[PDB]
Amino acid sequence: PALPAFLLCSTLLVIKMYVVAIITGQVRLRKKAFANPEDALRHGGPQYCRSDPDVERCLRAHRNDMETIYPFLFLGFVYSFLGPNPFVAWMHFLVFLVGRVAHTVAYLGKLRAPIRSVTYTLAQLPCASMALQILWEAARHL
Amino acid sequence: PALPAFLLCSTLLVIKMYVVAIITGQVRLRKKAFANPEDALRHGGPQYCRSDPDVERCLRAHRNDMETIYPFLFLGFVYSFLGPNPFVAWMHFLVFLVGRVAHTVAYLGKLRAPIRSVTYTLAQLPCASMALQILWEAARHL
Amino acid sequence: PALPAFLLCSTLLVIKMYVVAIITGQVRLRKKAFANPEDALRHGGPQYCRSDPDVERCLRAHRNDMETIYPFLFLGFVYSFLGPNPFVAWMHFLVFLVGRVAHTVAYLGKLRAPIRSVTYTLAQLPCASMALQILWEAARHL
Ligand SMILES: N[C@H](CCC(=O)N[C@@H](CS)C(=O)NCC(=O)O)C(=O)O
Ligand SMILES: N[C@H](CCC(=O)N[C@@H](CS)C(=O)NCC(=O)O)C(=O)O
Ligand SMILES: N[C@H](CCC(=O)N[C@@H](CS)C(=O)NCC(=O)O)C(=O)O
Repeated sequence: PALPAFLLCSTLLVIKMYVVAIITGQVRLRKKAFANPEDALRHGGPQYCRSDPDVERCLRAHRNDMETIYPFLFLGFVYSFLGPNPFVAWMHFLVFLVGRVAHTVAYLGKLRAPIRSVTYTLAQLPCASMALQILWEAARHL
Repeated sequence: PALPAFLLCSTLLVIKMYVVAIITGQVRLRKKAFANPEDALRHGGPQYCRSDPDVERCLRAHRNDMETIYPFLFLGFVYSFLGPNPFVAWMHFLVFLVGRVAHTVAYLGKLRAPIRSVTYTLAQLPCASMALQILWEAARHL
Repeated sequence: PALPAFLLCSTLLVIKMYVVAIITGQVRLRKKAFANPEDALRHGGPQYCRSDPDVERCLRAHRNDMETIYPFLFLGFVYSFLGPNPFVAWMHFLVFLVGRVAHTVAYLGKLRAPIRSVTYTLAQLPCASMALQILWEAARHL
């Protein structure tokens, strides 16, 4: 029940992080409005087009997949090499990946940060679910 | 001895990566100082009442909660499920962290960087202590 | 021979995420021309010798250090305590680093971004072969 609940943590959170890494940036280096009105780069905000929705997206899209990942990686992981439980694990991949993606996607389109409202808490709250499930178990093991 | 040691290392960094983020989320967004001069949402350097502290404050925390984390989790864990030692495990969590938290609320409150200069050194060395205390176990094994 | 592959995983990436995090702060807080023309800080971009390469390089190395870590270690951790193979986990550990070092450094140097387009695919493709090597092997442990 253990090792498998972890398999998909690779597949799914790769997509989540590093395929959203490979899409974003790859889509960016082709669309390059950079070499902007003659520049060395840095400073994001000459035309709206170039950087306005992108500099957020590149940051946000990176932000989202950055923020969730570690809490869902390590908290799980150092609990995961200890003999933990099935169902329990599986629902975190459903609360995290779904908690994040409805978090990530809502915050990319509509520009407004308040939209990051509803899912941002769905990401915060399996960290109340994960962290403790470690604590009582590991303490149970010893 | 091993698994109680890496035990409380989840909880230090659920309060530290994710309690801090949750608050710096929760209080930032309740008094939401956005919907700014009728703006499609980005930016963050007009009103001192709005951003200056917050934009510092919030990215201050994240920037600190991320950086020392990486080489604490990664570095520790390649070396955990391997065969560790106690007073050494148990310093790294307290050395790193109190190497971080008085680095993190320091740079927080008073804006001026000088502040972070000491305690950040008090944390950096731990990545070497871990580095060498990791590598020797890694050398005993071979 | 598992750990054999893994023992310099921990260390070499100290040179990457925290010996680079180190000099870059050690060096910055030191060289620092902060106190910037009368300044309670935040905002790093008046005079070039002070702000432009610094704030960039600081963050140029950083953001690059950040993004190689996760797929590499986290994908490499799950599938690690599991029964892997040296060559394999030697290919993945080597190519990534020598692919990301040319990536980080490139961008780091000539302020421009287009110089990064090259080795980040030579970083992202290991992401793609590591991410499968998890699932495949991780299907053979069940
Ligand atoms: N949205 C892309 C993410 C692609 C990505 O994961 N790139 C990593 C290595 S492949 C990186 O260090 N890129 C930083 C850069 O844009 O130069 C980005 O611009 O960062
Ligand atoms: N204050 C939060 C830090 C806490 C945190 O990790 N929040 C996550 C979990 S919802 C987030 O996706 N924040 C959305 C955002 O600000 O872009 C932040 O600005 O991001
Ligand atoms: N160039 C330095 C790199 C040194 C570093 O890794 N600093 C981290 C870890 S102690 C930090 O907490 N930075 C806060 C700051 O930059 O003031 C930086 O600007 O951060």
